[PDB]
Amino acid sequence: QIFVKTLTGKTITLEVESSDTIDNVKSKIQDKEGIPPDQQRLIFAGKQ
Amino acid sequence: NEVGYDDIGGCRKQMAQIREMVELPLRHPQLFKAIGIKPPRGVLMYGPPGTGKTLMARAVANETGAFFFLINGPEVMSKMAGESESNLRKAFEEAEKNAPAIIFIDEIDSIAPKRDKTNGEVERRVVSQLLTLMDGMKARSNVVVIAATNRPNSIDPALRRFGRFDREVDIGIPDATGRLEVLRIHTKNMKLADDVDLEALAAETHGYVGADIASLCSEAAMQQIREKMDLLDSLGVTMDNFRFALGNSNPSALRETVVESVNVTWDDVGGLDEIKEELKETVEYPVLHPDQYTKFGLSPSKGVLFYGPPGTGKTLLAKAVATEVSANFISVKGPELLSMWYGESESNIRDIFDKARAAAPTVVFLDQLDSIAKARGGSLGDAGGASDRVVNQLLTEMDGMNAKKNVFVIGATNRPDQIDPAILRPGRLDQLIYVPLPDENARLSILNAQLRKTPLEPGLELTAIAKATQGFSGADLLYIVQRAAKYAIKDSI
Amino acid sequence: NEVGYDDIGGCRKQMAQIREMVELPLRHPQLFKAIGIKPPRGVLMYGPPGTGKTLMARAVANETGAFFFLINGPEVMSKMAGESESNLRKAFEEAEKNAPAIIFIDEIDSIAPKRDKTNGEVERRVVSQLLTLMDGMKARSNVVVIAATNRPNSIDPALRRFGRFDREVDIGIPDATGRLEVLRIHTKNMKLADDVDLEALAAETHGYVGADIASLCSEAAMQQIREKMDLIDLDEDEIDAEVLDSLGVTMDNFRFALGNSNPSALRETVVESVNVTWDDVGGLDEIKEELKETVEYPVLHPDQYTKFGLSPSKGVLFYGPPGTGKTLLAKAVATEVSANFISVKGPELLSMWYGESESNIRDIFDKARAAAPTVVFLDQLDSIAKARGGSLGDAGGASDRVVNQLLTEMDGMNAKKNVFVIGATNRPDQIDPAILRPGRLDQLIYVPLPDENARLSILNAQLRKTPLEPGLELTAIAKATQGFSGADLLYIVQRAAKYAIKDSIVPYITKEHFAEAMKTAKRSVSDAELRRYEAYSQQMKASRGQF
Ligand SMILES: Nc1ncnc2c1ncn2[C@@H]1O[C@H](COP(=O)(O)OP(=O)(O)OP(=O)(O)O)[C@@H](O)[C@H]1O
Ligand SMILES: Nc1ncnc2c1ncn2[C@@H]1O[C@H](COP(=O)(O)OP(=O)(O)OP(=O)(O)O)[C@@H](O)[C@H]1O
Ligand SMILES: Nc1ncnc2c1ncn2[C@@H]1O[C@H](COP(=O)(O)OP(=O)(O)OP(=O)(O)O)[C@@H](O)[C@H]1O
Repeated sequence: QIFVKTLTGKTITLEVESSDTIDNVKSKIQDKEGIPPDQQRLIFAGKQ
Repeated sequence: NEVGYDDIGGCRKQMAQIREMVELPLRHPQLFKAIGIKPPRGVLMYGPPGTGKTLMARAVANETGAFFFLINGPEVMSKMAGESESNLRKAFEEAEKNAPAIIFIDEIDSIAPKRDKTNGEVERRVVSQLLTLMDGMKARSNVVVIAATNRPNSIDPALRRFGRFDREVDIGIPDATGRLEVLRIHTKNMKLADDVDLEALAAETHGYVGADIASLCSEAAMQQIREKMDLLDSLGVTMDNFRFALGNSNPSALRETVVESVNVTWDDVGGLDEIKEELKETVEYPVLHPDQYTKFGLSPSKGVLFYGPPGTGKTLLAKAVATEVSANFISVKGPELLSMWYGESESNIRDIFDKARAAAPTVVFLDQLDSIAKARGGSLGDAGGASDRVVNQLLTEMDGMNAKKNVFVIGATNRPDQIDPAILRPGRLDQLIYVPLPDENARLSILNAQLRKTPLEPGLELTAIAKATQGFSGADLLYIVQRAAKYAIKDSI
Repeated sequence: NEVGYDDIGGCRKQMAQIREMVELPLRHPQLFKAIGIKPPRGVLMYGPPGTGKTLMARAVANETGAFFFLINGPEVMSKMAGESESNLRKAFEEAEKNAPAIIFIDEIDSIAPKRDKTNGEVERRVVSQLLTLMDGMKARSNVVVIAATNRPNSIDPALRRFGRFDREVDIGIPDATGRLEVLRIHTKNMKLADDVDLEALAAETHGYVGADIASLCSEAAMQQIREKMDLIDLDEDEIDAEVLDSLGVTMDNFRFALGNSNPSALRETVVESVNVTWDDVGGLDEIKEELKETVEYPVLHPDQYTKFGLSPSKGVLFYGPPGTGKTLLAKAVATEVSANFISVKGPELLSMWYGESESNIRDIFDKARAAAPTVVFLDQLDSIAKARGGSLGDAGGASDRVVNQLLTEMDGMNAKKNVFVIGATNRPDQIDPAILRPGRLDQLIYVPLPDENARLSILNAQLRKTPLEPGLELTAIAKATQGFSGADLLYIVQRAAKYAIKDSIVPYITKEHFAEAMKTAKRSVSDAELRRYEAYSQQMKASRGQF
């Protein structure tokens, strides 16, 4: 004719937010992004 | 802009303990290599808040010549991507490059909790970085680490090792001469009048701390400028401003551990002409003659169980015994029970048991015995492990405590058979003193005791009221005298 | 600075066990080829803190001349999960090419705690990386890994398997000759005085570890500084450098250092023995030679006692009149066989929080195997019946939390592990029949009324802790009580000694303190309870079953 009562407790979280390895950024630089319409980029030649 | 060196009073005993500890080996690399003993590289300061933890560390490090690397508790660990360890590694590396140095870690309890209250993963990463880097100072780099905390039980127990933190310095509450000394160094720049008496203020303020004494002088000056304001000529703080500050304010006992010494003198409980000789051998004779137990070899009985009739028995039969000591009384009571369902059941008592021998003299009163160990210690017990953690620390802290320092416990209840019989184990409760019912020769002096501050006409007979009281205890004597004061003010109405 | 054999002390018998266990795979691998079985790779040291287990690992590495590498505990957890596994892999690769080598790791409890109480993510990260690297390596490079902790069952139980960590080594506290050797190493540079005795300080600190002795002499040397504080102050920056040669730490500074210090590693009971003889209690000689026939005969002749098919006499009991010397005999039962012994009691050790109520009996089972021999003893068996429970009717049992771990492993251990349970109750009518069975308590040792005519010899060995009067009065002090044993005889002593605090600001002990003490001559143990069990002492053979 009796009872059992017990509560609980929690811990939410911690974070660091660590990212961006160096090998991904070196591949991130050597690319293209697009050029409007007529914004050619050119070639050039010389030094015969 | 910093504080001096002699701006701390009352803590002179702990000052001389710490002046030889952290100041003398810092300025003197000799007399330790010649003696062949390496100096300690860690100290720990703890005690009640508002006692001078953060003040004494800045005072002892300024006027000695040092580097004084300051580091705060909650300011670390608030970083991102795990750079609190690099802020700790650069802290100890830059200190030893320009030795002598002092690394004062303030609020270390907010950095290192116990391993059962761990939170996340960055809390484990900074307590193991501190334990590794503390061991790296064995090269005698003249670096002293000072750590200040508030709760020594909530800290991680792996910090007190041989080399990390060997010495601990406890800062207690000041006495009547100690609280008077802080009042001299707090009214230095204040314009005072002549009606003030600092000896009477220190004698009235018993349960005051090193921070409450700063509130007594600053509130009386704020009260005085609220009077003097009309169309800065004379602002001497008067006695009535300090008397008003005693009334509207309060000491640090905001339902915390109680700091008071409310005791009554003799002939305040009626009779006792054959019972007063039975109580003088338990709180006076271990204090007046301690050598009688050390010469023989007996353990002094620091505990006396009290039980009696209704009316009296709880406080006025126990607080009238310790008139000669008048120390701080830290008591457990009704609301001090299992309020938190996890941990804070006997951990609120662990700082009562361990501090009774560290902050001696300290008298601990125990009451409400039918609300702590009634069903748990019986034959039926507790089945499930829900709240069976109450009858264990009350018994295992008995054999672990010896009579090295001045400890004293008093158990009082209305039902002596409702408590567990292991509380009445031999060796701890060998002296059983029973307070009886006051007879006819004692009930007449009860009516002369609780009628103390009254304009009582001595022409009447108080014996004739007490002669009609046979089964009426001191509560019914209080009941028959409260109605005599109800119609007395009604005569003035 | 490097350490050798002389820089440690106290554990010289314990060090020799670790000596032959690690020097045979390092120096002479030809025994592996001859006997054809794999030598161990992982040892584990444990014990109380401050016993110099890290100093012993540096001593065994430099003297053998192997490639020593140290991996500390909290320095691994100070990093994240990524770089800690890379640092653990680099340590094992350099020791393989430098064979023979010793990879000593420290503080395995911080890396490997008990995992089932906190089912987490990082609790199986660094230990699973270690387990596939420890069991996974195989190159016959005969390298030894040494572990160190403070508790053997605090670590994860999967590490204590075959091939990974098999040999457990306990590091106990040093003896009186052992603690003397610790201070002699630390006082090589301490300029002590001539009055300081070497052997006197060993008997002073009974349960101090080597870390406590090293902090004791430094505090006593610091008191020598504060004693000479008024001679030369600190304002002069070492100007008077000619009086510092007269700095001798004389022996009462060590007496002051003992007065302020406290034992740190004595939060438990004794780990070695207790020493109180059967002559310290008066009489009871009719059971002295009787107990010599049941507990010291099989341990001296293990072949003739077991080749006849007789079971080992593992359990005895003490019963009779309640509280009549059996509580006094709680400590005087270990010195006969002089083995290891730890007393257990209901409100003492098994009434703690949940999870630790069975780990205390686990330590006496590690003492049956790793620290053999052992002696188990439980007193006041009628108070434990409230926790065990009483069987009612014809269908009952003792549904208790602690009796399941007790009764199963107390019969599985053989006679070579030297298990010895001792019982002592106050009334045999308050014994639970579910615990009693034929095979556990078949040895009857009846304790009679403790010799009230000869009880003057009991109190003669009780008043030897205080200088007393030479003209004693021992005419009828204990012969008129007949129910007051040596436990309750202290109350008569407390009657004749509580008056020292009174009549003070002189005689201390008079003859009237014992002559007038016979006014409270009462009897708590009446003769009505003794005569029920005096006939039971000759008829318990017909009632040695259920009740
Ligand atoms: N001798 C003294 N003891 C205690 N307090 C003092 C003393 N002298 C001055 N004080 C007052 O107390 C304050 C210093 O208290 P402190 O900063 O040490 O608080 P604490 O609770 O002791 O430690 P923490 O700052 O970590 O809480 C000062 O502002 C000062 O006015
Ligand atoms: N010498 C005395 N004898 C009897 N009663 C007294 C005496 N002096 C004061 N009293 C009155 O009797 C009361 C004392 O009662 P008390 O507080 O002891 O209650 P109690 O029920 O006895 O305590 P507990 O709750 O521990 O049983 C006080 O309120 C006081 O006014
Ligand atoms: N032979 C010895 N036996 C025991 N103690 C010694 C011995 N030689 C020196 N000591 C002292 O004991 C201490 C050794 O303790 P140690 O540094 O090993 O702590 P520990 O807790 O065992 O290490 P860990 O943190 O790895 O567990 C030293 O400070 C030293 O003064």
